[PDB]
Amino acid sequence: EGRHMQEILDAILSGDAASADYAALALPESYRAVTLHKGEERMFDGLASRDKDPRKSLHLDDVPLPELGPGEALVAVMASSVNYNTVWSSIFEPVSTFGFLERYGRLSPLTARHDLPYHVLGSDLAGVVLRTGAGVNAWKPGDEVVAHCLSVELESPDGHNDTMMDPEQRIWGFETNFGGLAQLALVKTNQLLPKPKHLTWEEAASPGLVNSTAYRQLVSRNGAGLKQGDNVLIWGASGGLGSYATQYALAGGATPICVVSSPRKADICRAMGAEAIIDRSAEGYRFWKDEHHQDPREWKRLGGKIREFTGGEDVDIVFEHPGRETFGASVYVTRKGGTIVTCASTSGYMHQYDNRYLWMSLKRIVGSHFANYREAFEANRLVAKGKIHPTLSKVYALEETGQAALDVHHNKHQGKVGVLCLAPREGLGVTDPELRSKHLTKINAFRN
Amino acid sequence: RHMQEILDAILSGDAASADYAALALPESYRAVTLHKGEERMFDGLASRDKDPRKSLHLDDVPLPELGPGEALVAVMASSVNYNTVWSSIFEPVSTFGFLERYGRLSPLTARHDLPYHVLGSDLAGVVLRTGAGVNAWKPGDEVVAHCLSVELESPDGHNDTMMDPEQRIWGFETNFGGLAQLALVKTNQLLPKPKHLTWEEAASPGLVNSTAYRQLVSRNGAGLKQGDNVLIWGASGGLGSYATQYALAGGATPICVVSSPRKADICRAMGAEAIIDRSAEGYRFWKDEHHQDPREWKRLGGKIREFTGGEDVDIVFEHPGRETFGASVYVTRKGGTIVTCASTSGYMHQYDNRYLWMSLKRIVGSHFANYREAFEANRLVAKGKIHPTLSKVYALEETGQAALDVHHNKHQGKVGVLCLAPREGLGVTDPELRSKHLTKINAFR
Amino acid sequence: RHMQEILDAILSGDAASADYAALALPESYRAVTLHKGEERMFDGLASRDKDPRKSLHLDDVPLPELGPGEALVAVMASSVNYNTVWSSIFEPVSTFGFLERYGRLSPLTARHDLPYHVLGSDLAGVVLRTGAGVNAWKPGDEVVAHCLSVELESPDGHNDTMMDPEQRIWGFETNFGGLAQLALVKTNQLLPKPKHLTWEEAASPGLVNSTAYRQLVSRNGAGLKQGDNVLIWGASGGLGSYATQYALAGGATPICVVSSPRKADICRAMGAEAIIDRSAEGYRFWKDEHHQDPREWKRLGGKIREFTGGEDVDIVFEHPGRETFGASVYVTRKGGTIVTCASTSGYMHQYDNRYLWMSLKRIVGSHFANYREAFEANRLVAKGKIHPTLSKVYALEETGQAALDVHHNKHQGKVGVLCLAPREGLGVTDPELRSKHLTKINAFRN
Amino acid sequence: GRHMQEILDAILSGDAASADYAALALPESYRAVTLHKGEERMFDGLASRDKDPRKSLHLDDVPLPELGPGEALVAVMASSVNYNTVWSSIFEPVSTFGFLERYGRLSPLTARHDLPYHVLGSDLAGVVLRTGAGVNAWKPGDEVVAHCLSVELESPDGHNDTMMDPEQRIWGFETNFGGLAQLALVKTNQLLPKPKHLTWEEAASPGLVNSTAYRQLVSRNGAGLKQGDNVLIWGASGGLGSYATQYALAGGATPICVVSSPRKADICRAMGAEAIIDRSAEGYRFWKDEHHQDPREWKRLGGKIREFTGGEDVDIVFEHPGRETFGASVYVTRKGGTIVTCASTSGYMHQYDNRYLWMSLKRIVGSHFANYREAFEANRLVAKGKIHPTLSKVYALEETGQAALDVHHNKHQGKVGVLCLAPREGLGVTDPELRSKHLTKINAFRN
Ligand SMILES: CCCC(=O)SCCNC(=O)CCNC(=O)[C@H](O)C(C)(C)COP(=O)(O)OP(=O)(O)OC[C@@H]1O[C@@H](n2cnc3c(N)ncnc32)[C@@H](O)[C@H]1OP(=O)(O)O
Ligand SMILES: NC(=O)C1=CN([C@@H]2O[C@@H](COP(=O)(O)OP(=O)(O)OC[C@H]3O[C@@H](n4cnc5c(N)ncnc54)[C@H](OP(=O)(O)O)[C@@H]3O)[C@@H](O)[C@H]2O)C=CC1
Ligand SMILES: NC(=O)c1ccc[n+]([C@@H]2O[C@@H](COP(=O)([O-])OP(=O)(O)OC[C@@H]3O[C@@H](n4cnc5c(N)ncnc54)[C@@H](OP(=O)(O)O)[C@H]3O)[C@H](O)[C@@H]2O)c1
Ligand SMILES: NC(=O)c1ccc[n+]([C@@H]2O[C@@H](COP(=O)([O-])OP(=O)(O)OC[C@H]3O[C@@H](n4cnc5c(N)ncnc54)[C@H](OP(=O)(O)O)[C@@H]3O)[C@H](O)[C@@H]2O)c1
Ligand SMILES: NC(=O)c1ccc[n+]([C@@H]2O[C@H](COP(=O)([O-])OP(=O)(O)OC[C@H]3O[C@@H](n4cnc5c(N)ncnc54)[C@@H](OP(=O)(O)O)[C@@H]3O)[C@@H](O)[C@H]2O)c1
Ligand SMILES: CCn1cnc2c(N)ncnc21
Repeated sequence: EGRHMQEILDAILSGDAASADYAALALPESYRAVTLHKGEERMFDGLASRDKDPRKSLHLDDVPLPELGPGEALVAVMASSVNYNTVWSSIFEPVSTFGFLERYGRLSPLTARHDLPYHVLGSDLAGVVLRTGAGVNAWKPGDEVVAHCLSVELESPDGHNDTMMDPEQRIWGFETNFGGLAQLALVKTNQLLPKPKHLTWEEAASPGLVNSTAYRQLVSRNGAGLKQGDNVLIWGASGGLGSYATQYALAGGATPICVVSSPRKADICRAMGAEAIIDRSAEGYRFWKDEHHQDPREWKRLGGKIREFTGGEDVDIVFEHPGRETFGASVYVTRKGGTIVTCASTSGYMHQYDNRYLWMSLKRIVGSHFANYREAFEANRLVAKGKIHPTLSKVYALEETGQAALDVHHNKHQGKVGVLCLAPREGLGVTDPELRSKHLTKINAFRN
Repeated sequence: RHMQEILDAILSGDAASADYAALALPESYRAVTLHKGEERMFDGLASRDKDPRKSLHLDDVPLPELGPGEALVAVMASSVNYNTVWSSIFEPVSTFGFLERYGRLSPLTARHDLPYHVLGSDLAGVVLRTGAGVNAWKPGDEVVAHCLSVELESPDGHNDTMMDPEQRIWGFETNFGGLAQLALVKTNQLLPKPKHLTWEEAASPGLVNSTAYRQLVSRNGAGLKQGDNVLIWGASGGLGSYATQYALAGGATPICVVSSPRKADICRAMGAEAIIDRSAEGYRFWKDEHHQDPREWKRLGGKIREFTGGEDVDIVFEHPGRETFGASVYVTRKGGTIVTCASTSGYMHQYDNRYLWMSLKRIVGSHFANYREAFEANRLVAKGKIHPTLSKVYALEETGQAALDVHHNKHQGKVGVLCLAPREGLGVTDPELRSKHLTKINAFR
Repeated sequence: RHMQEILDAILSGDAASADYAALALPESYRAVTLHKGEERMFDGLASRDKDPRKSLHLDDVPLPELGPGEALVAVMASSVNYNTVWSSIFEPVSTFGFLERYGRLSPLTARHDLPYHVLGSDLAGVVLRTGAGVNAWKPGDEVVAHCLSVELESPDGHNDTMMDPEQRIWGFETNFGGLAQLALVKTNQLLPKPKHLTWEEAASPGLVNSTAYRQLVSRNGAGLKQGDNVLIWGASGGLGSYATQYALAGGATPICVVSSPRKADICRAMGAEAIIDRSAEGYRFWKDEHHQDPREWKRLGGKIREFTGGEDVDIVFEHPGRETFGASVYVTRKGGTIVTCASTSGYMHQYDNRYLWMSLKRIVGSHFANYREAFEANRLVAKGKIHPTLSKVYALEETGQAALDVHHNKHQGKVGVLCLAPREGLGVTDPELRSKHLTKINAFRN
Repeated sequence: GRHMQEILDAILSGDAASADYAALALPESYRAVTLHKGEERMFDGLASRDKDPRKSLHLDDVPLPELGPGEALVAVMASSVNYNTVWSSIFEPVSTFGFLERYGRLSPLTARHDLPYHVLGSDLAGVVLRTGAGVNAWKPGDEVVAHCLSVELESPDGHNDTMMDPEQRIWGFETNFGGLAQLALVKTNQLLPKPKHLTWEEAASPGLVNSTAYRQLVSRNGAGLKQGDNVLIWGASGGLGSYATQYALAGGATPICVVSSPRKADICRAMGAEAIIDRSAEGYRFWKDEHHQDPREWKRLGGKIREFTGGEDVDIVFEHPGRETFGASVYVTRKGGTIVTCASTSGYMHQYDNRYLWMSLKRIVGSHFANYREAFEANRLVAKGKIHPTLSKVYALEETGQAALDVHHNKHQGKVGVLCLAPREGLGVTDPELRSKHLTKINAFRN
């Protein structure tokens, strides 16, 4: 385990270590981390994406601690989660992350710390601050934290009216090194948020990435600007993003039309409170009739199915992310004047759509990407208030991150797949038991 | 003759509203018409070989009955645009089909269901009579027209009438259009005539001007602000020419795209300086029928950066569609907007969504303009910030030739038509403002 | 009576459109009216002592001529609104000035310029006739009506009809209002009657619910989002009874202000938890007639923070005006919004602009709702997501006392008025949906 | 000082490379205009107008501060004296040392600013000499001006618009090492590129008033101006109003300029405006007494505006005078229009008739200063030659006290600049063609 690392974990588990105790703990010289290796980035060349196996490319390595810099924190990570970006990274698609690290390392000697022949992955965490760098006053050793994954330098003026517009804006653990699928992580302190006290470590680590994105994409004025009464088509409603978009639609007074591909996922949507659920596999939609042409009759068939649930109304908003396969239909079925908001292209990023439906019906396609610190704060605030709930289905140990990534790669999962890092077992970290007890049924709605 | 006395009063310049209210209406007026019986005369031909001179008739027609909230206008000039051309060759379908269907609705809509169709979706002229409830307009008022008519019985359009589900283009999906000596319009289509322009100039900006205004200037489109860089496709064409003028008048920089040196010269006459000739540059955005070439998106992006000092455009003014749309999405600045109101080259758009979401761009659909936007666009013409783009004017009897000229893209700017006006150059009552702007007013001649 | 035959047709429940078209129109109808010769009758009185019972008359009036784009409606029920009170005490100015100005536009608007004013800005009922150009509505249609009157001849209103320069409020700046057996409206005022509600229930939301929707929910007002904290003045009155519902159903947190424990109980019945009784707290925002007390602003702000865990509200839902408006601006969060549609306590607002500009706040003026917003607000009632808030119902002949109730702030929720309806409880045609929501529907009942 | 002279020689030569600046030895002191902590009570009992900045401002040699992460050391060629600088120099509303001391408790880095002297100045134009750790976008030799807003952004509040940050500092006012000195220390996210067609002192002039007017009038966080709009602009030849007038014209809108003298009206015409109201000549009396306004005077203003607009009411009112004018501002605004306010010069207790606000769906939008993106865009429009500086008079660094007195007593119609390292006026232009095109408007406020 390592003596210094074990002493850090014992401090956390004791429950009554003070900030000065964490400050006095000796730092280990290495930590265990899930990594990619630069020499292997071509190992899947010529394969179909589905045949690329994250278990072959993900390694469990001992890596040295990076040097702590200004505005940063070293964090002892109790738990993290698998995200799709973890899957993209592990199959080197659409491009290898080592290209991101190389470009990032050119900015300054500080960013050059990230340009290494291994890539520590992971874009969520829940844990405890161990150290803070120069200029940090809002966070201190011992603070229980979750982290959002926005990395912004904010030297350029572009990001000072919404930090997502920073030209050097990046995603921590994907376009930067020292991610959260490890025993320790390095983050900017303007990634830190207070851990929800009613959640376990693994529950608390599970919402950060997808919940923040869903909030900006659906709730905020920088995305679709949902209002009560809206009809919202939610693709992938029982996956990572969808498990929060569906909660936002319902808690916001809108009507979600949830799309899933199994009756088990349909049951979860009903457990969340949704009533209008479409099983795209039962319906057998074939939006593309061959490699280059779509089928407008299948767009219309989806549109008619939506109208069955809404009493003849077309959706005000489409919550997109599947990309090429569904995007033509998404644009077609949207109400006149409505919005398709997209943050991803899982099935393929070369989108095709019929612009007659977009311009003649005054629709818009809004590109959305993660969330600024304020939006991340607001999304985590709603979790802390028990208004939005974690969606954990299954938890793996850190050593099993390859199988966890394979689960998501092959769409075998529901909700979020969590990963224990330093936490020795599930169930630890709750310090608000009465709030937990109030919401326990919903907290566990995605569990196997 | 009653029509001649109307024309004499207009030409005198000093007739009063009561004088117009006292003039006796003619029993018929001269109009450019389609005939119901001929709607198949072009069957089998390619579109380019359909000759509007064969289908367009110069007839004497009776006056429609004036309804509530309508105006009878004495028309001094009008215009020929692509809509007029398509109707004149019965494309995509005969206009009589909609006139008949909608004419089943009520005795009011049935007025338009006739065996002839008076075409024309622009006018500049003088109000003669107004229907019941009209408050804003009276005989003698000098007017141009916004061609979009809405009934607004649905709530959908009451926060922006472009969301109304039942729009009609006057002179296309209605009868009694502007290519005639008289016309019938709703009073909430009327706009004040710019005083520094001639009749035919005032009738010219019309729908492409208000469409460009909504798409580029208004908050329902791109919401231009001074300092913005704007890529403007087809910058000497209809939409692009007004877009270029709006960019300059708003304190922004147009990056104008055209396909010939003559068109570049016209952009300079409008006041632009950053001009890209897409054919001289040889852009091949598509490699074959199914795959684009991102190296060519980037080559365009690098050329844009030559004019802007390294900056990428805040706004792309789109309308070519499939050929250009992938490049438009690529070159747009992080957080920027691609606004689109047409897809000339093809409506099946393909683009790389990684650039759109990773750089938080948006594609905003826009269509025509609501009446407030049409008013603001015409008001910027009236202020002398935006100028008409006439190349050539025909007499009413020659409307067939005017339509063929548009059909075969014979002029760089717009084609006007004199209706009652006996010659070009009449109707200016602000000679001081006109003198200031004469060179730009004539930039397309 | 031709009127009795119309009512019997409605009460039968199975008359067809053709039957309504064949019914003879009566030559007069009963109407609550003001009289032009009386607009000075309250000279020298304090507003409180002006009595709506003295100024409101029950008259037989002739039917107006039906014009293009209009509908003659048989009115089963209506409601009292505060503009009914304002009208009846001729404050801040006489409505006859509005009618005189309106009548100058055209011979059609001149129909409204009469020596009597038929009041009422809500209705639920049945269409009898439609004018020229009307295809979306026909006789026999069961309707409620919003009170926006827009002519839409000017370009100004074609990107949001509230900006029409000739925009008016039906029954307040126009004649032939809904507190009568018949009413004349534009057909673009008509919305489908919620089928699970009685006539009086269906007449009660229209005006205040539409306004609260534009003011709080829509992008033309405050643009509420879930997680917001919202200060709601008058939370158990007409506007507040809908604003509180929109806050809760939209996922936000209302801080409800009321002035009695009885009203606090209603707020809790609606689902609110953070309730401030301004009478129990004894706020005195004004030291005297010209100066406010920033210590009292701060005391309100501190009380709000007790409910929100130290957070200041994102939105203030204003309408009390002078008395509260300085506090509303002070307590709002940095970057937040004060949205106002009224000034009940006085329209000369005073506030400290340092708090507005240095904290980048905004004051958004809001007025009624365009047709799309009114449609959306009625849609949420029809879907059973927003509920009527009727507390008491009066017969048409007692409209004077109904208005006095509101004038003196003795009511809660909405006070309804029966017009043609001979009693309460009629008009439900969706009993299954009604039973699902009946407990909430009755939350305001005495 | 030899090292300081070598730095100035490099700048004046015009062709020093970045590596040349990196190799220049730093001086161990620099000349600076300072306040002294022990003198903060020297004006007690006096009326503000009689407090003399020439008595409180010192010309001192001071040591260089330690350069921290994300900071730059700048060789200052020119600076400015604004109202903020004047207030500091007379210890109003309180002594600036109070904040420097409290904030200096936070950390060793904030404590660098807690000193017995305070180097003032919230504008600069100059050349980057050194950059601290992590800096990417700036290097030695870069020609810069500064945005004076300093934010640490540890709170999430300001990450959708940094003006919502709860803990801003105005550099040179709530920080030390200001611009009225030969050297200055700023955060690199205060730096902006110097407009090449302007002199050092001209480039330092637009500063905060220009970017505040930009946010208030042009940006979507303020009034969101569009071409064709009619804009009522109070105080149109003053600081805020002069830039607002230029933004209105540059954006294709019509400014209706309000001033109080014929000489001020001439300046508005020099800027390119035509619609000008002299509020003193018209004799507006919006307030009848201390407590009641005169709506007939609101209407008289409204009628005068209509004379210039062909009968239209303004889409936007650019407010900042406050109590005296704010009732009229709300009344005359068009239905659906916006009153934007960023100050209350005449009094912050605003009174207005809310019937006009809600019945015509108007709004009052508070704006304050500018975030760094808005400051970049405002300076960019100066660099494009759309917006011009408004300098009236320039003093040498040694005369900064008299410069501050001139501003304190409103001696000039435009701005007062200060030469720091620059040995004379007129240096630093590297785009003479663009300057020639705009020379007349550039000098509109001389002298
Ligand atoms: C749905 C439930 C609703 C509720 O329950 S909400 C609570 C109940 N409701 C209330 O409490 C409010 C009741 N209503 C009122 O209090 C009054 O109507 C008030 C105060 C709103 C306006 O009062 P006005 O004085 O009538 O308005 P104003 O504009 O002064 O009109 C006369 C015009 O002054 C001129 N003029 C205008 N602007 C300008 C300008 N910028 N420059 C120059 N001249 C200007 C002319 O245009 C002139 O026209 P003319 O030359 O005469 O043709
Ligand atoms: N918080 C901060 O850090 C700062 C705040 N400020 C504030 O913003 C300022 C305004 O900016 P600025 O433009 O640079 O100041 P200026 O002195 O340069 O311009 C103001 C000109 O407002 C006009 N004005 C003043 N008082 C009245 C009135 N009662 N009625 C109508 N017009 C009036 C005058 O113009 P005219 O007589 O010609 O009509 C005045 O010359 C302040 O007055 C100040 O309160 C300034 C600096 C820093
Ligand atoms: N829905 C309606 O009722 C209606 C009515 C009129 C028009 N429209 C539509 O909107 C029209 C555009 O309006 P418009 O008046 O501006 O037409 P226009 O005057 O003919 O100019 C538009 C052309 O766009 C450019 N262009 C065309 N094809 C291009 C391509 N493949 N790649 C790059 N640029 C291309 C420009 O040319 P260069 O770069 O070659 O110089 C310009 O000629 C569409 O053509 C379409 O007809 C619709
Ligand atoms: N512009 C529009 O479209 C529109 C639409 C509807 C109404 N309105 C207007 O808003 C009105 C209120 O309308 P409403 O229908 O809701 O009337 P309402 O039923 O009487 O409700 C108002 C509530 O405000 C509170 N209140 C009254 N005076 C107050 C004061 N001085 N300070 C604090 N709170 C006070 C009372 O609540 P508590 O005593 O319990 O605190 C009362 O329940 C205005 O006067 C007006 O007519 C405007
Ligand atoms: N830009 C950002 O900030 C951001 C943030 C998070 C995620 N993302 C991206 O967004 C994508 C989804 O992320 P996630 O965490 O939600 O992953 P996820 O847990 O796997 O959920 C995706 C869901 O999409 C559906 N789906 C998958 N392929 C589909 C297809 N071809 N057609 C229709 N539906 C399909 C759902 O399944 P069923 O219909 O089968 O039930 C699946 O549960 C990923 O590409 C990820 O990289 C982007
Ligand atoms: C052709 C009719 N039609 C138009 N839009 C749709 C739709 N979304 N869904 C189904 N049918 C439709």
